[PDB]
Amino acid sequence: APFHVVITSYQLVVQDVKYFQRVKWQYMVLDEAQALKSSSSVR
DNA sequence: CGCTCAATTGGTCGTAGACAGCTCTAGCACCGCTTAAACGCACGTACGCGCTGTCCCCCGCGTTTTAACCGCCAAGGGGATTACTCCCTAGTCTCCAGGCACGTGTCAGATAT
Repeated sequence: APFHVVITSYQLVVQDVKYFQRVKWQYMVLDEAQALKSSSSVR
């Protein structure tokens, strides 16, 4: 891949997923993952 | 009375902006197909208030010759243009900052599975 690691936040990712899925990743890093505690969330 | 001169209108180079074919997505009302409502085209059937020539005087018109006026002649002097002089605010673009909308929040206290 031409550029390696991308830095993001949950408010962007829940809208931008359609763009991010245009590129594959080897590994996912998910920081303060308690942001995902609600399975009811759109996030 | 047709030149020389001081300036554009128009021509060639430039450079990146503003198109229009992708390159698909995926949301949706268009197209297909029966179902079903009710009135459109059909249409008698009542009988008419536009037009056809009598009788009689009204309005428009031609003619006439005054005399006001528009088209025109030239000049009058002050205010719009052509151009220089200088002062500011229109646009750039910036960061600040806040209303509308979306979303997680959460857990409470009002309602029901």
